[PDB]
Amino acid sequence: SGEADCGLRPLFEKKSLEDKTERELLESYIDGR
Amino acid sequence: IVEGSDAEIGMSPWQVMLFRKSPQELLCGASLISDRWVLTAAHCLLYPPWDKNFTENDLLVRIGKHSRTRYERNIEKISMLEKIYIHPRYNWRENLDRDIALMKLKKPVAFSDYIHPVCLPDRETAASLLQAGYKGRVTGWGNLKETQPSVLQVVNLPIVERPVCKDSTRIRITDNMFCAGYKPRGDACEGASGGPFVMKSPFNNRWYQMGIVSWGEGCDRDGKYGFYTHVFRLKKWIQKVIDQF
Ligand SMILES: *[C@@H]1O[C@H](CO)[C@@H](O)[C@H](O)[C@H]1NC(C)=O
Repeated sequence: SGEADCGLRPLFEKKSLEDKTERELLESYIDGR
Repeated sequence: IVEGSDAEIGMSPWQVMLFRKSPQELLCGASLISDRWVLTAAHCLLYPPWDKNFTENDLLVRIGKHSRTRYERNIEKISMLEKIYIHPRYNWRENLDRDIALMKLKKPVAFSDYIHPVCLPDRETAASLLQAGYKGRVTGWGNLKETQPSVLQVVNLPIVERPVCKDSTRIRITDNMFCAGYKPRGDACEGASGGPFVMKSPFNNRWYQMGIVSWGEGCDRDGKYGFYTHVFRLKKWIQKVIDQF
């Protein structure tokens, strides 16, 4: 059916904290010329 | 995982370990998608060549484990299985097409800081994120055999263009698969089969399981890339099951 809070990490997305390797992912999606 | 590093605490809380009851053996990884449900590969529950044809009682899963060696009581939890659902057109014989399966927990896990589910991809998020060069994160475990206890590992790997995938093997790959990993390093090794390949939406900021680890061609061999079951292609099936319980 559908989970409302899914994919929001209780210790990072909730907490407004970024991990040590997720910048790497975001800045691979920056290739959209 | 080969060529990875240490995960942080509650970094992959949807991470699951698929264990055997007797003898106790790490089979595969899996992904928590709801309270009652966990997602993994079909080859982890059924593979006649390796003499695998499990049932619910044969297996037991360990949710939210940071370190595999310990019994982290009141951080992790341990759960039984009520039913196992494998894809009806899971073709083990030829290519691991539709290498997908669902496990229903006997009791529901309560979500904590260390246990929390992952989002399943939808038509938009799939087309927008499932692109060549765009990277995704695979979590798994380094096996005990050789090697700070055995803490959850993690790697980030770029999706590869479809015709580099079709040239990188001799196996008829379907549209139900995509493939990822660096060119001429890193591939989720045995223990980490059936676990998630996730991507984060820059748009809505949630984490989304794009692929399940279906196979390597060996643990990290250059020119060869790991193949992942395309979760959105088969998203349709997952719903049919979870509706019908
Ligand atoms: C697997 O086990 C089931 C349940 O006993 C059995 O009916 C079936 O013949 C087996 N199939 C394979 C492919 O091993």
